Formats: sequence, structure tokens, C-alpha cells
Amino acid sequence: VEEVRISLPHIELAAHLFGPPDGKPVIALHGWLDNAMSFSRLAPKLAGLRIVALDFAGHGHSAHRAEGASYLLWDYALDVLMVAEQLGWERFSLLGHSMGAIVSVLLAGALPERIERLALIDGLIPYTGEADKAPQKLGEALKAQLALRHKRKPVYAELEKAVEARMRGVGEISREAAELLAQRGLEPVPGGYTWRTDARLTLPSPLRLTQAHALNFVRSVECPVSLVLAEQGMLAVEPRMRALLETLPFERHHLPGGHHLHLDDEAGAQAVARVFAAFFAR
Amino acid sequence: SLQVEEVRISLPHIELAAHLFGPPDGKPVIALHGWLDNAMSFSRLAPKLAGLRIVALDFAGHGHSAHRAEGASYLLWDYALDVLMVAEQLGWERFSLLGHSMGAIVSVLLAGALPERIERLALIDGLIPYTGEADKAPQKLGEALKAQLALRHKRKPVYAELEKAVEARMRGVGEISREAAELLAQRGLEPVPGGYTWRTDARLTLPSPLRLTQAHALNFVRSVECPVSLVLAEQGMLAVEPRMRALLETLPFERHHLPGGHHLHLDDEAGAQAVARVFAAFFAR
Amino acid sequence: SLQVEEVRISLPHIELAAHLFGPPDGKPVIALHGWLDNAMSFSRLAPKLAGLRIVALDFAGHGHSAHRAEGASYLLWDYALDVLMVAEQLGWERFSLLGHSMGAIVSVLLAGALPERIERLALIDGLIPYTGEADKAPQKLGEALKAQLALRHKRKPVYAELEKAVEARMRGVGEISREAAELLAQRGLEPVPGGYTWRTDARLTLPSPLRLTQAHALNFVRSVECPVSLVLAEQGMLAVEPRMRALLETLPFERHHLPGGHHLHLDDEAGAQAVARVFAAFFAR
Amino acid sequence: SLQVEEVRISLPHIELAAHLFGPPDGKPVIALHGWLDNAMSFSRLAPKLAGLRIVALDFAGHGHSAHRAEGASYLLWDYALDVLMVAEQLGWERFSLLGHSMGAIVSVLLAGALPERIERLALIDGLIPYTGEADKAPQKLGEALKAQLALRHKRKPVYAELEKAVEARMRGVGEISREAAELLAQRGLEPVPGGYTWRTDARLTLPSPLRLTQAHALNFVRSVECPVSLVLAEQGMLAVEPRMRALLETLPFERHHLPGGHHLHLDDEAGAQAVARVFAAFFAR
Repeated sequence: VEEVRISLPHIELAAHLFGPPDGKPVIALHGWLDNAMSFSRLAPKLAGLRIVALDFAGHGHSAHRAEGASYLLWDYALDVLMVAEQLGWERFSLLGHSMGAIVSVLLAGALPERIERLALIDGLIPYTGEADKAPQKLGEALKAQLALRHKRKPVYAELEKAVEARMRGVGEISREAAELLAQRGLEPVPGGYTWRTDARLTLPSPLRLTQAHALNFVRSVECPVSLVLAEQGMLAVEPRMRALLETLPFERHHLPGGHHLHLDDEAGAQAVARVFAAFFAR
Repeated sequence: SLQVEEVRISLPHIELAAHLFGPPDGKPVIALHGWLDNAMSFSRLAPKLAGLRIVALDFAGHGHSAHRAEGASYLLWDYALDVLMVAEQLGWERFSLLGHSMGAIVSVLLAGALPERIERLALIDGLIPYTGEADKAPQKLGEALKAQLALRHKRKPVYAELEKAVEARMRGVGEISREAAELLAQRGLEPVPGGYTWRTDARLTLPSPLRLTQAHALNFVRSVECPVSLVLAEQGMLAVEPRMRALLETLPFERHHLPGGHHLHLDDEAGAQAVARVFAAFFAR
Repeated sequence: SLQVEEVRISLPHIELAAHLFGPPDGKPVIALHGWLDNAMSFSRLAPKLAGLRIVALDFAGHGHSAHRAEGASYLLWDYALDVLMVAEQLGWERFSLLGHSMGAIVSVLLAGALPERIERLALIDGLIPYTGEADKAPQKLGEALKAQLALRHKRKPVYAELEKAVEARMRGVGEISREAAELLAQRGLEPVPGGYTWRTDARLTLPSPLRLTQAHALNFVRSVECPVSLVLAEQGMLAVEPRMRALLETLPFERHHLPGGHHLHLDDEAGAQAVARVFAAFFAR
Repeated sequence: SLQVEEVRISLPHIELAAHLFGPPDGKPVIALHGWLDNAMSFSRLAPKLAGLRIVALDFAGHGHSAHRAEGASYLLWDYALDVLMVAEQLGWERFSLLGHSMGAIVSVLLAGALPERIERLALIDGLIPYTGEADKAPQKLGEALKAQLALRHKRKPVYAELEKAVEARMRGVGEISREAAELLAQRGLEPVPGGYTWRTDARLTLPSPLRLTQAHALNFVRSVECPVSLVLAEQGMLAVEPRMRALLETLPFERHHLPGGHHLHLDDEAGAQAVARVFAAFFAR
């Protein structure tokens, strides 16, 4: 059994299973609008780890949330904990990419008794917003909810065109990465494929974490952390982020590659696996 | 000859119940009630306010409104979105808010977020929510996540006598008159095997995953651009809180203090009339 | 001291609305209304039946009851299950049914299927549904499947004026009085941008995928074990289908022929009283 | 490029899972499995049907497809509507059906109801459902309603060991190869606290409220207009029964008895090859 559907009280999620059942327990969390194939190159190279590569709600093959429910960062965090519950995992590790790393950091700072270590790829904290702009940000979220019903779903008469659309998407990623994502990310429609998604995933949060919030979460992490930063990712590029990371104990490894370096090619996957295999052996 | 007084309002994600008061051509007002109450909170006040077309709305998970779908939250800004979608479904572009306790807090959030939509605020014994600072936010998220994991299917209290259901509501919150409790019970009880239960959603007991900071709350109140009339109960808590008074002296809101408890507009005809005098004059101009 | 008259009844799969009539300790009766009507169908009749505890239920997708979840059907046995679950949720082991039109049909199905639970049947101008034999069944299923594919494209009329919503109900279906249409409108209208719509589920227009055959219907009628009182409107069912008269002659139901239309119990006080006299004597035995 | 093998198919009311086999330009076929099985039922068979574009569908409630919403039924004609909607979502107007057991019964209902849509039926060890006559229908509805009430108290079994769940598949109704059980278990088992559980919806155990009569079932089989290839197991009840043998000689369906059990296309590679041969020819004509 390597592809399972996990039933939570409120939602059903899909996950792809890697590694030996006696392996160290890991939940692998992907980035915004991706799916579990984000780890298709990396997970097989991490021997000794039992890796549950989860599709977040509204992504890959996991269910969309019920009517009215939100896609906030801590909704994902709850879902992950309930996945751990269904597996019998009391302490487990998190391997996260981008948004998945942000969710992992929130979980580790909120529930340090549950999280054994963090392996993070080019993600750490969310975009923040301060109290002075909060009334305005809530108005924007409420107005976008009203407009949500009239929200676009693109269609692609043919496979490689959908792949190509993803190569030019949120960030730059290799054709093979896009192909790997597409195998879990496309659903058939009349007249071809669309990228399975939930329009609500484009809604702005009604309440952003303030910088102090984000800082208190990273400061609340109690387990070891290995943070891979892509040289051509804009995380490593931001100067404020370099300053923040120097104040933190997290283990940093800069590696050549883009935001999706673990997926773009076998060389990036192998480079990332080296760092994390060593991390987990300790 | 007969007029429509009780309706379902269909929103895209949920169906809510509402009682309609006043002339179809009256000034448009949505009335929002307190936590674990329902639209009967306005059963004495709304009839006393002539010239107003008042939609007294049951919040999700209260009164006769639907419970939210599985996995959905009961955060303050979820109610705020529901209220705005009600105004859309009614075809209302600009409207006023009449709010009691939690309903007042929701009204402030809406007015501060969307000043172009809210004409005025009439607030009863409520203004800003309890707040939480960033240094405690990790601990509060963990408590919120733990409570979610622990939430269970349990038989809420059952009362074989209606009298006893009413009495259980008097023991609750602060002080509330027997008449107020009975009015709330008419819309707040559901039949179950062997009696009545106070209809509720278990998720309403869960703590927020992320509270507003004191600075968030201040920014929302300082962002309200429309006229505001705030009534404080003399035997409630807000009228005695000195931090509350210091805040109000920095704000342009009209303030009135009236005798009675936290439900003064519901306890008796006199308090209902006392609040109506303040709101009728405010809405008249 | 105030009594509870309007409630939500929570079933495992749906939440229904009901109006409560009579003393809490009266004989238990669930009152079931006609297709596209609501509990106000019993607004004149139920108050006249002293000593009966009547739960006037809104069927799913009608009045103020919730619409069924996505993909669920509105077949006659679906309503029967709901009614059985309503009795469970009220704690009622044995109970009687008071049914009008479609609601009478559902009552007969329930009485025939679970005779152990049903003490008495009071039926107003309804008995069996329209039937279909096996030779048209593949055709009818194809037509039901096609209607399901085409259902996305359904919309409900909007009435800017309340009077216009009422008059739309007098023309629609059979002939009912202006007062009847007003009474049903009090519980059947919801507000929408620029006016009112008769609250309804578009699935209610779908044709059944499998109609009961004539033998099914007659077996259900024959399977009723309890005393039955049937009211026959002079201008209702029998005027529409005089073939029924010979069936009725082979059944042990008590029959009362009364003037008026299909909604004789709601059209006016004269019909309400006459039906009430018949049912009040029936329920006393 | 890599190819898309596993997909979700979004219908208006439910989201299903499917595995895609074969050349994207091949003959359009939807493959339908048996009660409590899943798309792995076609794991051996579909790879051997070259030239065919086979959508191996998980029925609602089975495998990796969503469960139906609260209150929705799992009746034969609900599956049939889902299959039609899958075809629409795929942009298929005319298509073939490959069905095992329950899936074959669904396919016959579809062909009989919409002959203009179904190119060919390839049926494995199924044809019509168990029927029931009108004189038993009140009692059968009663049993279905009672089962709906009792379903509350059920909890699904939990196997601490993978294997006890697999070999739990072999026990009960049906004889089936261990390879068959493990193949089905790959898509039909889910991890839970305590071990694994079979993913199928507990409501799948509910008896139908209304069976087709013999006449209905005959009218459907006799309404099928397209070519039909039916494979019967010699080790199955369908082939041996005389009333069934008599019916088949009256029907213009290509018929082949093959050695093997009810799941002969899945028990072993030899059985799969055998069925492949018959169907591969049938689809070439």
C-alpha cells in the first residue's frame, strides 16, 4: 500500500507513502498549489525515513474543504495533526517546502511536544501584516469573498500546454518538475485538463500574522531545524531574511538552484538529500 | 393583507434565519445578537424603533440558523462575512448595524473594514473583543489545536421541563430577567428525546487560533468613519472598566449609560424603551 | 409563562423546521403538508384539534426546513425516513399522522411499511401517488437521467411585490383561496435582491427514476393496519380522478365527503372547521 | 512526456477517483466494478485491452472516490447517473461500458434507459439485480427504514495487522483469490488508529427501499439495443440457475461460459487473459 486516502473528521486527504514502515516517521508538506509529487525525486533518496507525502486540502488528490471553510495556515496545521492522529504518531518529523515549511514552523512552535525535527526547503515564515493595515486587509478579504463566485478556472486542450502553463506560473521550475506535478495535479474536463484547485486558495487572509507573531513562532521552535536555502530563490535573496536567520540556531545550507531545487532535477534532489540524510541520522 | 415576518436568507455557503421588523421602506438595519443568544434578543427593542426596516439575524450556529459545514470556523470575521452576504442577498448597498455584545464587536469590525458600506452603528454593551499579544500567540495556537483534537460528540444538557431550561439560562452569563430568558428560549430550544436542549454548535466553545492584538482592536475602532451610538449598561462590566472609559474619551462615538444589566434592552419594557429613546433619536438625525 | 412554538429538529442527515401545536401532553401527531407547501398548510386546522400534540413539519426543501445535501433525492420514501427520524428525535415510539395531499401519500407509505409505529392516519384529499408500470420503466429512467443532467440550468422567479408572489401561488397548481396563498407565503417566501422568491429546491422538479407500479401503491394501501380517516374534497382528488371512488369502496377507511377544493382545510374557516370536526371525533377513538 | 494515470473527476454533486488505461485516442470505455470493490478490479484485465481508452472508475463510496453527502442513497440508478456525469465531464457523447457484477447491472440499466449513448456492453458475471414483487414491497421498505435507524450503532471493524484485513476480504460472500484480495486492498484499505479499515461507506450495507420487479428487470435487459458480450463464470450462480439460462437463450447477447469464479478476470492472470481474448475480439468487430 503506497497510495492511501486518510479520513479525518472533517475532510479526506490523499497521501503517497515512501520508505520502510519501521522508518523514522515524517510528514512531507508541499508548497502552495503544488502536491505530493513535489517530493517524488527527494523522498526515495531519504532511506530510513517513513515519509507520508500529504496532499494539502484543495491540492493534488485531497478533497476540497466543505462550503464556507477557510484555507488559512493554521487550518492546514490542524489537518496535519489529525493526520498524525490517524497514523498513531505521537512525535514525528516534518519535511516542508515553501508554504509547507511555513506550516511546519507554526506546528513546531505551537506544539513543540509533537515535533521531533524540521527539514525545511526555501521557506520559513509567512508574509506578515501590521495592525495599522489590518482593517484595510480585512475589507479586502471580505470583498474578495463576495467576488469569489465569479472566479476563473483555466482549461488546456492538451497535456504539454498545461505543463508549460505551470513552468511560467508562480515560480520558475523545470519541465520535468512541471511534468511530475502534473501527474497528480491535472483533472480531466470537457475539452482537456485543468490544474485541480479550489478558487478559495487565491483569497487573501482576513488577518495576517504581524512580524512579532512570526518572530515568536520561530523563537518558540524547540527541536533541531535544517533549512535549505536556494541561491536563486528569493528567500535567500532577501536581506531582512539573512539578518533574521543569523539570530536563529537553525542549520543553514545554501545550495545552487531555484525555489523548487529539490524537484527541478536529480542533481538538486541529490544535493538536498545529502543535507537531510545527515540531519536525520543525528 | 399579511406581511412576511420570518424568513430564511440563502447565502452561497450557509442558510440563515431572520425575523423582519418595520416598514419595507424603512431605513435598512441588520441587528446582530450576542454569543449563544438569537434574534429574540431584539424582540422588545426592534418593535419600538419605527421607521427602521430591521433584519434581526440569527448568527450561524445560533437560534434557527444553520450550523456551519464540517471543518468551518466560528471566528469574528466569519460572522462579519455572513452579515455582508446577507446585505448582498437583500440587495442592500449601504445599511446600518444594531449590535448587542458580540454582535456589536462584529459591527465594529465591519464598519472599520468597509466604511463605504456602513451608514451608522447602534451598539449595546459591546465594542472590542478580548485581545492577545504576539508573545502568547504560539501558546494560544497550540491550545486551539489541542481543543480541536479533543472536541467530541457529547449529549448537551437535556431539560425535561421548559421551566428548567429557562432557569438554566438565568444561572448563565451575568444577570438576565426570567422574561428575557423565556424570550430567548422560544428561539433557542430544540426538542430532543425526553425534553429540550439549548440549540448550539460544540465548535462555539473552541478558542480562537489567533486573537486580535490590542493594537488590532484599537486600529479597527479608530477606523470607524460613520456615526456611532454606544449604550453601556450601568450594572454591566464595560461601564465600570476604566480602560474602557479612557478609550472612549479618545473616540468620536456618542455614549449613553442606562440602568440595567447586560441584557437591559431585553429584560423589560422599560429598558427596551430606554434604549429605544437613544437609538430612535440617533437614527432620526 | 411562554411556550415553545417554533423549533429546529436535528436529524443525523438534515435539520428540519416545525411548528408545535397543542398541549405538551396531548396525543402525539405529526402533520405533513402537500408538495411545494409548508407547515402553514395546518395554520387553520391544527389549533381546532384540542388534545392533540401536533408537530407541523416542514418537509426537506420546503418552508423553513433545510434543503437536502448535494446529490440527495426527494423521493416519497426519503420523506418517510425523515418523518420516522423526527419521531425518534422527539422520543415518540408510537404516533399518529395527519397528512395533506403528498403528505397523505407519505403517511400511507409509512403506515404500510412500519405498522408497529403508527397509531392512526388522518388523510386530507390524498392516498396514492401517480404510478408507472414496468413497460415504461427504462424510458422513465432515461428521462430522469436526462432531467438530472439538465438541472444545472434551473432558476426561480423573483416577485418585486409580495402581492404578486401571492397571486403567482393562486394561479399555480390547483385553485386555492387568496388567504390560503397568503398563509403559505408567510413561511414560503425568502428575500432576494429586489424582492421575493418561493423558497424551493430545484431538485423537487425532477421526475422519479423509478415510479411505484399500481400494484406497489395498492399493496401499500392494503398494508395499512391502523384506523384511517379520509377527507375527500368535492372539487379535489375525486373530481380529478373518478376511478378512485371504486378503490375507496374496497378499503376500510372512514370517508367524509366535504365541499371545497384540494386545500379545503386551509382555503377558509368553513373548511377548516368541518375538517376539524371530522378529525376531532376520529382522534377521540 | 510522463502520462496521467490517476485522476479525480469532479461532478456537480461528488468527486470520484479513476485510473486511466490505454492510448488517449483509443475506444472510449468506462469500466465499472462490483459492490464493495474498486478500480483494482480491472488491474489485470484493462492493460490487456489494447486500442481501448479505459476509465476504471471508483464508484461513490468505494476505493478512493468520495463518499456521498449526508442523507444521499447508494441505489443502482444513483451509480448510473454518476457514470453518465463522468462521461459528460470527459466530453464523451457515445461510449462503451465494461462492467463486473454490480457494475454490469448498472451498465445494463444505462444501455436500456439511454440506448443512444452506449456503443457496446462488455459484461462480466452480472446482468440483472435481485428483484422483488409488489406484494413484498411494504415489508421491504419497512426493513430498509429500520436498517437506516440501526445504522447509527455500527462501527467499522479495525484490523491491527494488514493481513487480517486482506484475508478478511476472502471470508463472507464470494470466493476470491488471495492475489485478488490484496490487489483490491491496495486501493480499498485506509490507515486508522489501531490498524487498517476497508474504506467503503457503511451505508453500502443498507437494503434498497424499493427493488425492481421481475418485469422491470426483464424490460431493461430487453431494452438494450447495442451489441453485448456477456462472460459467465461456470463457477458462479448466474450461469447455473435454470431460470437465468432460459432468459439468456431468449436474448441477442453474445455469451461465453469460462471456467473460474465470480472474480475470474481478477483472481489470476490466466483468467484475465481468457476474458481479455473474448472482449478484445468483441471490440474489434
